[PDB]
Amino acid sequence: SQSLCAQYASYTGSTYGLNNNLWGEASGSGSQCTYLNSASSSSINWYTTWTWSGNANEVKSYANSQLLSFTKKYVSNIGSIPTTAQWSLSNTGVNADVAYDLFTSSNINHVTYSGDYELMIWLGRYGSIQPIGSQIATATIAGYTWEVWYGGSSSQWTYSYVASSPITSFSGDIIDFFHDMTNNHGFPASSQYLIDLQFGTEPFTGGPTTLTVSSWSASVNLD
Repeated sequence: SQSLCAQYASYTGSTYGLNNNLWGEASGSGSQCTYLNSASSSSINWYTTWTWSGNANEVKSYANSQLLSFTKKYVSNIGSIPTTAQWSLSNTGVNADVAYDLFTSSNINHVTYSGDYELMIWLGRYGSIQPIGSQIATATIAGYTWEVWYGGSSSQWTYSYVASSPITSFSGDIIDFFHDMTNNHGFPASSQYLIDLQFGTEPFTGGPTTLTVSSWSASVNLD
């Protein structure tokens, strides 16, 4: 039932971590704590409460649960990345996304907070915020239709798959998004290690609001 309120307060479980991760706090005024409900080998259940004001265009944080227990492999060598997210947001009158964040790198010892590539999956978008880059496609994946956004620079390309209306109860295989990137956008799966897998929320402004993640899970399975 632990409380993570400091800027970088974290919990390290056997399989999952939880991070308050107020990385952009200097960008505005407010407050945010993240709370472990429970963590097991099967899943993690948590919530985060926040109020942020100022610099409407700057992300203030990315509180997240994180899969700690997986081997870094080339994306081409990953058979499946099954994941589930069951969540709700108590106050929708905010500017925020609710999103998976993944990074890949050719360098297996790359910092895990960025990469050569970034894949985000926005399960929920509140307020007229948009991913990095521009929308370049639409795709049907995991039984839903996504706007496919792409942008960044040479040092990091970000693919964002964006749900129109919130998917508060999600199950899918993240590898299908990688496949989409590989088959349709030339993503170099066989020379990029999956180095990070998180789920959480990027607040811009609004609140108080609470994101409750009653259940989150992921694993990275080899063939």
